Amino acid sequence: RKVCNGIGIGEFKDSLSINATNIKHFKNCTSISGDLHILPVAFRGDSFTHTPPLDPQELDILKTVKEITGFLLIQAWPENRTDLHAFENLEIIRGRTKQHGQFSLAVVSLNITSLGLRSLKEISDGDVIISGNKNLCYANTINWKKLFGTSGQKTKIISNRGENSCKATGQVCHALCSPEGCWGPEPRDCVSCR
Amino acid sequence: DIQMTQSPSSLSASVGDRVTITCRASQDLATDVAWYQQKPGKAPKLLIYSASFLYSGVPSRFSGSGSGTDFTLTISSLQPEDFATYYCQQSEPEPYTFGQGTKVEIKRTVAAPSVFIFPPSDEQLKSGTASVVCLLNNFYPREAKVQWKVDNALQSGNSQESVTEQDSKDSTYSLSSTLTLSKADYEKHKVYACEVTHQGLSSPVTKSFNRGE
Amino acid sequence: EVQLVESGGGLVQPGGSLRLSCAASGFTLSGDWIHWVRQAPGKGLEWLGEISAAGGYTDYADSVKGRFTISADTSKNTAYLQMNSLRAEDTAVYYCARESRVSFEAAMDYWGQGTLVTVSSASTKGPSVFPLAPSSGTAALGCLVKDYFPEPVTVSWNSGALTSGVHTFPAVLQSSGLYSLSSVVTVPSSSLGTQTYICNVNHKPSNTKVDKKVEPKS
Ligand SMILES: *[C@@H]1O[C@H](CO[C@H]2O[C@@H](C)[C@@H](O)[C@@H](O)[C@@H]2O)[C@@H](O)[C@H](O[C@@H]2O[C@H](CO)[C@@H](O)[C@H](O)[C@H]2NC(C)=O)[C@H]1NC(C)=O
Ligand SMILES: *[C@@H]1O[C@H](CO)[C@@H](O[C@@H]2O[C@H](CO)[C@@H](O)[C@H](O)[C@H]2NC(C)=O)[C@H](O)[C@H]1NC(C)=O
Ligand SMILES: *[C@@H]1O[C@H](CO)[C@@H](O[C@@H]2O[C@H](CO)[C@@H](O)[C@H](O)[C@H]2NC(C)=O)[C@H](O)[C@H]1NC(C)=O
Repeated sequence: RKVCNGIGIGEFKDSLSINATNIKHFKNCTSISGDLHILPVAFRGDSFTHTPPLDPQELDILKTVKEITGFLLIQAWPENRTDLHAFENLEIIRGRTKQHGQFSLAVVSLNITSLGLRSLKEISDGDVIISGNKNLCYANTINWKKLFGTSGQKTKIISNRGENSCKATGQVCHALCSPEGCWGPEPRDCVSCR
Repeated sequence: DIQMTQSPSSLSASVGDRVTITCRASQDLATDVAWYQQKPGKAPKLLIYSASFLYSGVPSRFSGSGSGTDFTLTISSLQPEDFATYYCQQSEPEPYTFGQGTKVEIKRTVAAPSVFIFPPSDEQLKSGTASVVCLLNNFYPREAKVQWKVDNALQSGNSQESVTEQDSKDSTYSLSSTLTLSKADYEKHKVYACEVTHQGLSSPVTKSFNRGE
Repeated sequence: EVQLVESGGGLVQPGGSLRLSCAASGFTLSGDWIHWVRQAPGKGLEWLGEISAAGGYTDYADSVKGRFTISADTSKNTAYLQMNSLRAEDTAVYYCARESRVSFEAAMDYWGQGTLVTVSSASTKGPSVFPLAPSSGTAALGCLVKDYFPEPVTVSWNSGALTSGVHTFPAVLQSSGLYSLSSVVTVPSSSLGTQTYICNVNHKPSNTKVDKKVEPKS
């Protein structure tokens, strides 16, 4: 059990994103007190702040994170990666702080085919925006209302892979899943089993 | 099936040489034999049909002969671009058996390799592995000895070679040798040397670098 | 003007199935006979079967009868090879070819570039791409394309604008069971400060393209 500051606080003050220099400070963290931003600048590197490009393999550091008290923003991801592998153990996003005061989960313009947030059981407050992920299927299968803790939280799933195209390519929940939907095509991705 | 047996299995001939390749059918095919040329990484190209008929656009140096069971493809004057595997085909009826092929390689004058060495990139090093690459560029004949020395110690079991197919214009080869070490092993030694022995070299040539310099 | 293009090759697990396609242009499949022929790495050619898209008549080699079948969509001007129950030994480049009408016989006058089907109980893995930095008259530089599976990868330089002096080596299987190769090029030393060099790597089996700028080390 280890609590660490999120982006914008402490060691991460004035950081734009999880990046090559700061990612070591998340080692062994089980709870983020604050928000996580993952932006294109992370992977490109940044001359001004003397930040080398982030080796995507370093994202595995995040696998110990079970809780984010604020928001999770992902607007860049290894195109190589079919899902949000680093967040496979994330159980709760509280949304005590929200992006623009509105969003607790924002997954934007990635190359992923599934979210893969297999451990996620609660988003306590804030809206969910899943937008512009042209290869992304499965997101509409989740019963978002049940993850939500605050009346009036919204989920909007816009401009990802067409529903018809996901059906045509077989990118739907495994036969073994209950009607609660799934985070990807495998039996381990089912919210619950039949 | 009808069997199609080609000879020779391979041949090395000089530019301007006459080349004859033979294909023997297990039964009488009359003149129902086609011949193809296949360059490496490319699809076969039709040269001859009905044993002796030149397909449109094929150079006149190619000719075919025979009927019954014995068939021949002749290249009257070999050109450097004729480096290929050549196949006969029983063209009637199904299942259209192809011969096993004859590999034709070009013989030419000796040419020494130009040798280059490349240290591992810093990007690879942060990943925990070091590849060191030695290049032998544009040489003949194919046979070469390429040895890695690390602080003067001869390496064994930790390198692989790859050789290009013969160049269709000047008939030379190029060769890469890649030495693989762990980052830890790479960082505990200083001098990295590739030593090349070849007919075109009066004595072996060494290219080397010092790690970090 | 006549062209055939095969697609669909890649990794298949033993016991799995795959359909290859053969897109024709410059002639119609309807009215002609099309053949499928395969070639295992470093081996000879093996006829698999034929189809007349018009009428749908097919014939097959005894070796694949019951497992491999051929079809065609005349509206798409495309032929298909359906391969069931694949085994390691079915690993090969698969070609489609048009039967010529120069004569009665099955001379095959136009062939596609071929598509490589790898049957293996292994995982698809895209390449790591590292620079082989120049300057260590003429400078040599390159890209190391390492740790991918299955074959093949293609490499071009500056999107195909650089071809002179390029050698892309045959891949070699490493002890890890993953492929590796280098692509190298020689250029004038004087061009290193004024000409950008980028290697373009295409690994079709994993639908991965990678571009790498190769520059002198400082
Ligand atoms: C995604 O691709 C990278 C390599 O691709 C890059 O090569 C770099 C050296 C740069 O030139 C990049 O611009 C280029 O795109 C793979 O490294 C990675 O695969 C991972 O590699 C690790 C080391 O080989 C290995 O430990 C991991 O197991 C492996 N991932 C997996 C699970 O296969 C690719 N990432 C993937 C496939 O998720
Ligand atoms: C990447 O993270 C590092 C921290 O590891 C950031 O570096 C800090 O930047 C701010 C603003 O310039 C300074 O106040 C700190 O002193 C820096 N700390 C260190 C240790 O260097 C960097 O800004 C981040 N870069 C991006 C683009 O996110
Ligand atoms: C971006 O994501 C797509 C979708 O997953 C990747 O394309 C797939 O690659 C796999 C091999 O790993 C193929 O079997 C699929 O057929 C491809 N999907 C389709 C239908 O296009 C693509 O490789 C990703 N980009 C990068 C750079 O890795």
